Amino acid sequence: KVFGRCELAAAMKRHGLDNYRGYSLGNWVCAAKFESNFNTQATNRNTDGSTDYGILQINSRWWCNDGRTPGSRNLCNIPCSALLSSDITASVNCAKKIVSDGNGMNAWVAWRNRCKGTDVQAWIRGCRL
Repeated sequence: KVFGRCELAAAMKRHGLDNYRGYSLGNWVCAAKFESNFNTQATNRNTDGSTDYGILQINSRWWCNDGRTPGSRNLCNIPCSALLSSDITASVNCAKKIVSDGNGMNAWVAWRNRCKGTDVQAWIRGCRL
């Protein structure tokens, strides 16, 4: 599924991401925008054996298990295929874990480079929330 901007904001808000660990909703929408372009089926297969999965491009070394990545920790305790669903619940819960483990949103390279220090509120502006 390729989400719309306001549709993803609403779904992320229903999941409690607005101000989760001090990160406003716009930060989360912005991260998904430049990680996956709102595409729940996005994958990025890396040369190190790992793969980035889903709308927030969560990496398979630490966070999810795909059975083909060295050093697998599966800290979200899910198969990576769960991050490729049309519903974002599994990705949201794992993203919460990533931030909950003390990383912050800097863990997403797209957020650090394209959302950090920008008007992230623009990504939810005008939406029915």
